Amino acid sequence: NPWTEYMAKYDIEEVHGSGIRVDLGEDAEVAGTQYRLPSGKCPVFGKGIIIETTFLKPVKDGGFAFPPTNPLISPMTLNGMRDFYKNNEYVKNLDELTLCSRHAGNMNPDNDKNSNYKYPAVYDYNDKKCHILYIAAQENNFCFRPAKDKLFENYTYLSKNVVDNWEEVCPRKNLENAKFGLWVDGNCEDIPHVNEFSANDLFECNKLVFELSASDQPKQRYKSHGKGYNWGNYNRETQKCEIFNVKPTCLINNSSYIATTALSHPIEVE
Amino acid sequence: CFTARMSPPQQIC
Repeated sequence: NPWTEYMAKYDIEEVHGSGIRVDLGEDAEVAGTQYRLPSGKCPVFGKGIIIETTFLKPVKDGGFAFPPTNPLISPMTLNGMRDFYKNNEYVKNLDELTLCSRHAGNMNPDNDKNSNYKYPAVYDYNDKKCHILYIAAQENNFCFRPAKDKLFENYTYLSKNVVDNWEEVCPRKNLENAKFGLWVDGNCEDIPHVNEFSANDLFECNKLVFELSASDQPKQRYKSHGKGYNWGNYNRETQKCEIFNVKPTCLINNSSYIATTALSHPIEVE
Repeated sequence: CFTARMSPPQQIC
């Protein structure tokens, strides 16, 4: 298969390895008590939390983010973070997403003993700010739910395990004029079975895929480990979001299609 | 209050 190396980033079960809609793929002990926490290795572009107050406010009059500190480590700009770690060569040059992830993982809630609990974070591309999330909960149907939304399009949900080479091994852009397929005997065949959801544009298709994707918590043993309906073939002409749950192994050239994933940005194409 | 894991370790409250 000539597509092997290229299609590696779309093996979400392998490269991400956790829930996407709701990421709770690991556990960590804080002062004698185990807690669930995000552990996906890829960044989730466009993911935010809808409260039914925005969730990026510091922790009903508060949100999910870290409370004010001295000095202020949350929220912290990209330049603020690079200046903060200017003596650390292993950190200061990290990309904005990994750096935000490592910055959040630098704060230990257990001030008595070193623990494994590392807070998730959201990087806002709009004002280049890293928000450390004090609340790792993602759905409770004080009710809230995870979603991709126009308001969240510049948000990026980051677990503690976001790899520093996500640009190389994780999805971001949607593939224009391309259709996910399965490589069989020297040819890229169509996904034999897909679940068709109607969608007005690419954004709504990406939104639908996210809603159906790998989740580590049932809506309304729980770990998905990356398994789920993570991919979608969007036919822009028929306005169909063709959603499936098996990894694609090749691409098909088709001008009517845009290949998207639950991890991918809801707008960007290449 | 939190504790920085990386050097220098310090307490941020």
